[PDB]
Amino acid sequence: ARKRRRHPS
Amino acid sequence: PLESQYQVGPLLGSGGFGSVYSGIRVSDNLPVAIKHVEKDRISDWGELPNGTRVPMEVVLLKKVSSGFSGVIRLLDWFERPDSFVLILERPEPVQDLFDFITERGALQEELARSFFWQVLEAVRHCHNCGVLHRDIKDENILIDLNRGELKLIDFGSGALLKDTVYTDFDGTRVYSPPEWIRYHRYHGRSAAVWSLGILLYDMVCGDIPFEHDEEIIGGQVFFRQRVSSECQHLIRWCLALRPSDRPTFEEIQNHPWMQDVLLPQETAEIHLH
Ligand SMILES: Nc1ccc(CCc2ccc(C(=O)O)cc2)cc1
Repeated sequence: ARKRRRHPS
Repeated sequence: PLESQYQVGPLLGSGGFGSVYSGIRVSDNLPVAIKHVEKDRISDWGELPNGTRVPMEVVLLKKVSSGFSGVIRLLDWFERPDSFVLILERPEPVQDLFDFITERGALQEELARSFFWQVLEAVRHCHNCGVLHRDIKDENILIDLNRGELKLIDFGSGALLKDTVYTDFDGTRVYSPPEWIRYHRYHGRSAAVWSLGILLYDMVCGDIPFEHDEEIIGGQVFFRQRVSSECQHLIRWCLALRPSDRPTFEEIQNHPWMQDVLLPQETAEIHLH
């Protein structure tokens, strides 16, 4: 349910 | 001559790795990844033995290109008027660890242990070669699904390893240590260990622990998944607020949770095939 995202450098 | 030495194919990953294209070395049909970096966008420059000025990324890749399979290998590079072109190996079949964790959820600890161990060996290789990666995260780790071998990629935020303090940083903020958030200073090895604690939590919980600066510096780690007491202890130790309280790489690999690791081939046969 919780949002997982990428993180730019 | 690049266009003659390599058959150039389509963009890889729709730009998610950067300007990286599929390629084939005409010499021997070897599959390659062709990475383009614009000169106008290059942060740090380095020098080669020949005195040629190149992106630091090329300097660092050359230093770790010893053929140890835990880091991506730079096979060649070219200079163009406005850019540099990097020829990297292209293992297949692969999935990066970010997508792998997204699709699989929190990883079984036996699998996280194998992956974490291989990342530790790869980071040790980098440091032994004089290279600090500075952007360890699941997005920058490829899984060879047939061999069960992990590869550290994207040295574009890295630096030569030094023992004095770093005052610049261009990696991923949610993997960066609290001394960077608070003071814009860090030492290389203890900052690396912090990012490895974030990565290990990521593997056994299915996502990273902290999204905001206040969580990074707050010193509390809440476990959202069932995780063994030994793994929790290792994670919390890597995520010590004070850098000198964090373990060395030797202490990490001697930790009780790290013992009896699977071989890469065992990992592929049990968990990936
Ligand atoms: N089949 C397949 C698909 C994608 C890849 C990743 C290609 C790649 C490798 C290294 C870097 C880097 O170091 O920055 C960047 C990109 C490999 C194989």
